[PDB]
Amino acid sequence: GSVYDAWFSCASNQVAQVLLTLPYSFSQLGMMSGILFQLFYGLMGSWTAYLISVLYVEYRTRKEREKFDFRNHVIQWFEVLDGLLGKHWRNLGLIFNCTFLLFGSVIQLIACASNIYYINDKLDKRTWTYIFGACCATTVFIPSFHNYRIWSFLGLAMTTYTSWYLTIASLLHGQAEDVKHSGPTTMVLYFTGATNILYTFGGHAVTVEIMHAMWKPQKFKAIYLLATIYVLTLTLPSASAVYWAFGDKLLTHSNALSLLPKTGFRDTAVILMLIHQFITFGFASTPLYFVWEKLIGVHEMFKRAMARLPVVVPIWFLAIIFPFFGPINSAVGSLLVSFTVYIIPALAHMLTFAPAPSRENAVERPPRVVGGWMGTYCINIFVVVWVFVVGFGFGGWASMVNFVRQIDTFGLFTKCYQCP
Ligand SMILES: O=C(O)COc1ccc2ccccc2c1
Repeated sequence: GSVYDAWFSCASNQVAQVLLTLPYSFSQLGMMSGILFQLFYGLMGSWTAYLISVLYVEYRTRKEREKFDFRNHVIQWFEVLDGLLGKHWRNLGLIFNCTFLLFGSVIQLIACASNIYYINDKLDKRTWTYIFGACCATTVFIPSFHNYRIWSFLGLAMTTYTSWYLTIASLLHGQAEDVKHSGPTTMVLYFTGATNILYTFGGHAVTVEIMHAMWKPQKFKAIYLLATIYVLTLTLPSASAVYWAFGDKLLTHSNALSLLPKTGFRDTAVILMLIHQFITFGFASTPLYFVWEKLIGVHEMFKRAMARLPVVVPIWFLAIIFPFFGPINSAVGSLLVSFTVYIIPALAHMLTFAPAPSRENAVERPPRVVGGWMGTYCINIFVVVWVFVVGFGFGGWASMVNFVRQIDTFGLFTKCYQCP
């Protein structure tokens, strides 16, 4: 409803599990490179979210001027792109967005399986993956997740507690005499960490879904920027402290909770993170469930809910076969996020306002602080070029080499991804 709910949603849906793999990224990038990449990608993700908001507002105004009703349904990103640029862009956006959301849900299932292992190690991470895959498949019966605001302003508290626990525990533990702090050793690890940060920031393809619930979506531009600033405040200290403490040992420990000594605070952090990803999975899979039902023609509950199972099976199977907690994030970030969250929105923004009449009669001009249309187009071109050459090319090469390396050394359907 109000702007506060939107801010909470943006701050809680921005980081779910990357808060635990961020120190692993730092162990590959180094302190300076990691900090610079997080800040640069935070700014770039805020910019892309602003572009997505501009496109959503433009589409909504273009439809209201024609007295379109929408029959009270969320205007999904593919619908906006269809109505604003054509059917080919509809297909492109739909495919990329749905694939990224499916892989993100897989990522949350893997994160839950990995996290629970550190409260109860009596069962291998694969058994935990089975159990939590069943628990997540239970979410099919839930129609939607937009209606809930508790799940936002509680998940933000859980993320804040986890980040501050990481920071304080790392600072108190202190680095041992045998610690080592090696910066960039090989470009593969460096670009894997950079791609993990890229995955961390950007919006996670849920911008329009966090925006439809707002009374006045025009303020989302600033709301998401402030939420990103708060998320940076959360992530920078935790990652920096965890790296400063356990430098060069995080390379083989993707999860940051595998290193810290077990205690009541660590158990609380694990429980809160599990409860946070159990809601992030739902908030990321509801969009997939809606599109699945729309394609199969079932969308208009037990009979309808049972029709959502074919969406769970790909998610449940993918988590089991590839439990690679850390490198999966880099792989998805380079292959899917680079297009889903950065390149595709920028290209859509450039094409939508390319025609002169469309640019002149737009709902709102870009801010003069960013140089108006000229500066907006320059920034969009830079974002596209950067996220392509580094996010996709170098990032894709490094992330896929690392993923194949994990497959080589641990195999498929591995019991432990890492239990040193
Ligand atoms: O691991 C991370 O930082 C989080 O990733 C994601 C990815 C897609 C999402 C889609 C919807 C809601 C939350 C989402 C979180």
